[PDB]
Amino acid sequence: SKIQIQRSGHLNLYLLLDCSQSVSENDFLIFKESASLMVDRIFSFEINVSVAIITFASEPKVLMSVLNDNSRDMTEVISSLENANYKDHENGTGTNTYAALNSVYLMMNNQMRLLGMETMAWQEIRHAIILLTDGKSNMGGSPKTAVDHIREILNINQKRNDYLDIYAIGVGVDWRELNELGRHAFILQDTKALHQVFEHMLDVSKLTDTICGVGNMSANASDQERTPWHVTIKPKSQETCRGALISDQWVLTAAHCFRDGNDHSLWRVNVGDPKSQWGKEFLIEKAVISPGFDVFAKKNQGILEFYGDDIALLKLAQKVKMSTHARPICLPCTMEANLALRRPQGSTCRDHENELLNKQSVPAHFVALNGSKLNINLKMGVEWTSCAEVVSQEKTMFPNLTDVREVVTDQFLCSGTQEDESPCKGESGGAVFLERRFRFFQVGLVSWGLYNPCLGSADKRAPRSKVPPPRDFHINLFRMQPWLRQHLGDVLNFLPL
Ligand SMILES: *[C@@H]1O[C@H](CO[C@H]2O[C@@H](C)[C@@H](O)[C@@H](O)[C@@H]2O)[C@@H](O[C@@H]2O[C@H](CO)[C@@H](O)[C@H](O[C@@H]3O[C@H](CO)[C@@H](O)[C@H](O)[C@@H]3O)[C@H]2NC(C)=O)[C@H](O)[C@H]1NC(C)=O
Ligand SMILES: *[C@@H]1O[C@H](CO)[C@@H](O[C@@H]2O[C@H](CO)[C@@H](O[C@@H]3O[C@H](CO)[C@@H](O)[C@H](O)[C@@H]3O)[C@H](O)[C@H]2NC(C)=O)[C@H](O)[C@H]1NC(C)=O
Ligand SMILES: *[C@@H]1O[C@H](CO)[C@@H](O[C@@H]2O[C@H](CO)[C@@H](O)[C@H](O)[C@H]2NC(C)=O)[C@H](O)[C@H]1NC(C)=O
Ligand SMILES: *[C@@H]1O[C@H](CO)[C@@H](O)[C@H](O)[C@H]1NC(C)=O
Ligand SMILES: *[C@@H]1O[C@H](CO)[C@@H](O)[C@H](O)[C@H]1NC(C)=O
Repeated sequence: SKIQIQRSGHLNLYLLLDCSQSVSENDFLIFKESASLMVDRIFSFEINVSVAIITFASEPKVLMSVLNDNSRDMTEVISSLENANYKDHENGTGTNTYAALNSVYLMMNNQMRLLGMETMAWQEIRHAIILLTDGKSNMGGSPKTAVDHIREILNINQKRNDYLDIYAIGVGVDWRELNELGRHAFILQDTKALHQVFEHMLDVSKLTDTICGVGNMSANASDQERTPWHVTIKPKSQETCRGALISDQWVLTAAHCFRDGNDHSLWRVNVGDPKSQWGKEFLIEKAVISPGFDVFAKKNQGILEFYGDDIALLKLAQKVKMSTHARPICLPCTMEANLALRRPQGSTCRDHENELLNKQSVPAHFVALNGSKLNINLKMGVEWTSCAEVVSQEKTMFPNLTDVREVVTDQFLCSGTQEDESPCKGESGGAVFLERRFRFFQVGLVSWGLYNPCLGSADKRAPRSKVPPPRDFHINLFRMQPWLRQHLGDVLNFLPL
């Protein structure tokens, strides 16, 4: 069961696409979309993978081979998949699943020759063959003959089952004949349905690596698995807070969470755990609260609460085991985040800001007390000012306010307009993150806001639209780089400013 995701060895992925009369032209188009995502996902784990693209009907057509160096290049693979045409199998309309699997075998036999039989370069390659089909084989003989042949050239045993996986997926179909080819057989309708199931086809537990911004993309997975960087913080307060793993023992949070003293020996960090229901709890070795933070710094000006430099770093007393439940999030302007973005090597922090925050309204997220993922729109450029200006109506926090720039600076990101969710106080410190090509990036850090949904309060989350009005400001990590560098330069490899 499952394809293995690990730094060890190599993965040869072979995507076989049905093109017979059985499959309509609209059906093959959704195979194309389903094969793209598979390629996109398998390249998002930063592992050594090669993708072969084959279409088959009466005979197989190889569009990408693992013998080609381009099979290790995401762009090239997908282009040879975008250029795939249904009419290419009009002159042969049958279903010859044997010949198509034999193609893969002829490719494996060729790759043996290239690298060497006795070589590590061959025997470390794990093989996964995915057939986007419905079954209904009608020529070429039994597909079993080819599967046996692949087993023989790969030496498959009970101690070597990890080296061969055959899947047969129906999208848009014979049930038990797919189990013949392959539970390694699935019947699916939507492409978004396959996106879910492909998540379950992958085994990541053996990726104890410190890779950032990797999560589980499917429901049926726990909230902790989808947002594995998310931690819960307890200070000397009972007042709950949130934060984010940015490495194996550093967590990024809000400074306003520790408004009772800097003695950290009474604080707890709660990390996700694969065995535990409640997660592993960690003690703190040392804290780094921004020297510039001071809630009552603007008290004499009238401003009761000022959240400038609202940022803090906690070093845990022990390393966190990287797992399906606990991984660091990608922090922008690092080499870590750079590889995640598939960027070139000469990238700067300025490049990263432009890539990630690209529109004037950017859809981001933050995680609720619930644990589930919530949606927000970061307002940039000219939209930022009209987003920020609304703070001029709050007079419970700011009585003698004339200048908005005094409380809200470009140091803050702005969200909370229209149908945005507003974070609660317990959710502050939590990460404000984006998803790009299946990877997760923290652009921000929940700090303050004009309305608290949980301040109902009793147990609920209410908005209300005659209050003047709800709006939320997060610390902008891009504006916070010299500090992050100052303290994390051993932990992360930062890029030029
Ligand atoms: C499926 O077959 C078609 C048709 O080809 C059939 O032609 C019959 C007369 C007979 O010879 C059969 O044995 C043969 O399967 C094929 O589509 C094109 O067919 C036409 C006319 O026969 C060809 O001209 C054309 O090949 C090229 O056409 C270009 C455009 O005019 C010319 O510039 C060039 O010189 C060359 O003649 C065939 N193919 C193309 C490229 O359009 C079709 O290709 C084939 N499907 C498959 C499997 O690709
Ligand atoms: C997304 O999350 C799901 C979990 O909801 C992951 O699927 C799970 O994968 C694990 C790891 O293999 C399975 O747990 C165990 O596997 C071992 C294999 O040795 C087995 O011995 C145990 O009996 C146990 O099954 C788990 O079954 C499986 N869960 C389901 C319901 O499929 C999935 O891997 C994640 N996907 C990604 C891309 O991270
Ligand atoms: C976790 O909290 C979220 C947000 O409060 C819940 O999402 C809401 O669920 C209710 C009931 O189904 C809906 O009326 C709202 O439309 C949802 N809000 C949105 C837009 O996300 C979520 O149900 C909670 N999870 C659980 C079941 O504890
Ligand atoms: C992946 O490629 C690297 C260099 O590109 C190579 O040294 C190594 O054998 C492969 N496996 C990994 C992920 O180390
Ligand atoms: C996850 O949920 C989906 C949709 O409800 C369900 O079909 C499936 O059984 C679950 N897990 C998988 C993909 O096996």
